[PDB]
Amino acid sequence: TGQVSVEIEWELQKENSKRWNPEIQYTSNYYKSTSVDFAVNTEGVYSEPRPIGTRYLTRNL
Amino acid sequence: VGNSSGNWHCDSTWMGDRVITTSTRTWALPTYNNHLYKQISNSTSGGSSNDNAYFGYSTPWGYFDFNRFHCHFSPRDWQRLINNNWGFRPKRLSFKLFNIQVKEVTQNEGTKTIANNLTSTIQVFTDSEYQLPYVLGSAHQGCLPPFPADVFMIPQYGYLTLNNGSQAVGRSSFYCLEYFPSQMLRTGNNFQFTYTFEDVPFHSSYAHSQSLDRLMNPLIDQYLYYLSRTQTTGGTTNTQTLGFSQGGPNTMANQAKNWLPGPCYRQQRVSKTSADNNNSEYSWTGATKYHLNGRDSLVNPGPAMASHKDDEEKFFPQSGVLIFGKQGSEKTNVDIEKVMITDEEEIRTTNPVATEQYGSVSTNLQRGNRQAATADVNTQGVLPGMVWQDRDVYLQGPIWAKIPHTDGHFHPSPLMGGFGLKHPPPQILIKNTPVPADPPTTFNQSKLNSFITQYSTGQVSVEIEWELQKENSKRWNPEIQYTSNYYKSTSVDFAVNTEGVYSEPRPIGTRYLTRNL
Amino acid sequence: WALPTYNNHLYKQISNSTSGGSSNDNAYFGYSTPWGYFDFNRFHCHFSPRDWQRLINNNWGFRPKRLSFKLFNIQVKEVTQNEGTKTIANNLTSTIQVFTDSEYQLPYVLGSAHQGCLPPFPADVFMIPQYGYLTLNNGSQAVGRSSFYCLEYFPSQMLRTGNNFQFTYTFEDVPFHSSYAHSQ
Amino acid sequence: TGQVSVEIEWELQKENSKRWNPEIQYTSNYYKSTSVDFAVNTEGVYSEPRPIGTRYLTRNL
Repeated sequence: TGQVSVEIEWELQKENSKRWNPEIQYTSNYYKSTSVDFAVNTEGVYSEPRPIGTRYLTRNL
Repeated sequence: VGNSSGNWHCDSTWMGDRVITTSTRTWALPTYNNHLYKQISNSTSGGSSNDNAYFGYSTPWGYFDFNRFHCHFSPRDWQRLINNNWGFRPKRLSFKLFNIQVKEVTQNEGTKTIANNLTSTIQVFTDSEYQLPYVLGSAHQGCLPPFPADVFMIPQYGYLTLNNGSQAVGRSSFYCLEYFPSQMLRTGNNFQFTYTFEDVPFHSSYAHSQSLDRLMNPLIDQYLYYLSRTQTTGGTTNTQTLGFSQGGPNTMANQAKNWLPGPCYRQQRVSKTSADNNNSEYSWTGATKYHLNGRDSLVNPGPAMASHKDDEEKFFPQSGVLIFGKQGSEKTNVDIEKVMITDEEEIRTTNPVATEQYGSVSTNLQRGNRQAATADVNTQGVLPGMVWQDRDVYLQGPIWAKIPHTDGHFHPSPLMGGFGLKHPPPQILIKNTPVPADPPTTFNQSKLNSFITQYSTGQVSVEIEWELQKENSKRWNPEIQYTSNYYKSTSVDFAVNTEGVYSEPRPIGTRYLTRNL
Repeated sequence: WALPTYNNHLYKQISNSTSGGSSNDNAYFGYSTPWGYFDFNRFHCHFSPRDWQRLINNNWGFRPKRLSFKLFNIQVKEVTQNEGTKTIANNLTSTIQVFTDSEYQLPYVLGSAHQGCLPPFPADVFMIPQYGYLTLNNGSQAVGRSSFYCLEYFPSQMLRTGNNFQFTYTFEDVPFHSSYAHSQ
Repeated sequence: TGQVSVEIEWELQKENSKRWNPEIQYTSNYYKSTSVDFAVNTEGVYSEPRPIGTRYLTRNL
């Protein structure tokens, strides 16, 4: 056995949109939940609430 | 104030393999919604159609519309171009704007005096980052006057977003250019800027000297074989057999070729002769269309296609091509005589005909007890081995279009024809600056709604430097050309009747010169 | 923006006058001056919504350091109200004058969130709210120590049409307002 | 009358939190609404849907 790691250097095109109206975003809803999100239940098993997309920010066509 | 903001530079010149052009024209500027924004959906309506639902905003601003050709080339010159070169591509683009003036208007008792208010202003800008919804590529009327001496008003401006009937979604956006830097401008002060295109495939303005099925030699035969017999033919008896043969000059139809025709979309046919069409309203029902997000929309003009086959001058695709209207035409239900249709006989060379099947194929595998299956194909995608030519352009047509900034685009050649770009020329927008009326003597929380209604005007021009591949063909026989027929006509062509209205006789194509395939 | 005259270029005195009736709690004493001023002490006046958002979801704190100010394209209109028929033209030869108080000798008016801030929106237009201050008062009367100022006592870049005016200032050290919550 | 402007140059301390769980954010809800947010009704009057706070991102105490 043993441990390993991996490094990844990426590139990214930051947004330049001048849309005035506040776009949509990704967030954990603010209401109260018994079991947090992406947390680990009292047992230690780690689970995800929902799948996650990336097409969130709206850019002009 | 006492100095012109520049000279009227409007000419056409040819220095060789390049061509420069510019056209000066005089415009006008009206305010809108009294400098107020708006919201638009089934409101100032039509009633209920997920297909005719929209959502946008009318802004107090205006913009320029010159995405056509009859706006940069007088007819004759265009002609010059046609009969001598095979292809071209626009490289440079300049823009000048000057001689601004400001008028105000007091409508007292119907008596209105119009003088100038030399101290007012305006502001314009450009979008070199394309953050604003592109408006062109829609061929909206109000282009620079096809003519030079007339004058015009600048069409207001409005865009749209992702909508759901009469309601919008959360992701729907909303912009306001009042958020963009803009060279302010007062009378007497000028404004201009400049941009340059990027690499683009010269739109080939020529036809082909051969068709996809006649590219071989007539005096010889392929050294290959093909299936020519399924049964015996020697008397009065039928039995399973196999006769193979080569491809000869007399059986050219069967000879194995190497390439393949272009892509297609079947469409219903129609006639120019009223009585030969079925008697049923299928304009919207029997029409070719696609389905998207529930909203069913027509597919016009659709992909590149052929208008008709030989001698079918009576027909054309239901919604497969362009159409034009002689000057003086109105909005709806006008007849065929107030319009002009586009002939596409030039592509039968390589592309299929819209009102025609793409071809047939089989649906089963026969045996001595199973019959040979054969179906039809009216819908066709592309495969390795195809070649075609995009829709030809017309003088009274569009010039380029904005390629959607996406991850996937294929042979982005626009459908109306023209040129595409990942970074198209820009959009320039202007508006009259707001100037409030007499405000109250005390304070009032609310903003203002009372202003002096006014308008402004002036002249502008644009320079375009292009590229062109002159012909090298050694065809011996005299090709065809474009010319005004030599007989006598009461009203000249591209002239102006005794009234001054300027109209075009017919639409104009470019695929005139025939170059070898 | 736009600019209206006031009290026909005249000063005033104000206490339980153009009133309410009797309240040592609603007693005041001030002066309405023919002058006007600027009101932009808010945020929806410098940040469109979206952008503000951008700011929020990425940074913890911030502090404004630099501040510039430009002002131009002035025009002058006059008004003749004859028989209800009023022609509005311009009088390009008239003028105005503005100044600034870098010594803070004038009663500060902001910090009161008075309406009339720059339009939260950019395309609309607005009038500039008149200006008036107050002093130490005693009901409907003032005290001896009450003061009385007149800016007509201050230098002011005069200004005629076509001529521009601008100036500049820079903040000083301030604790970045922490825009975040706590995890415990 | 006339036009004016103002320039403001600020400073900002970008976040360094290594919270693993996805924090909360500010966004216009994704459902469908007749009148957009921070838009202008068919009349041109511009109005705001709700007031806006800044204490959104959670940093450790």
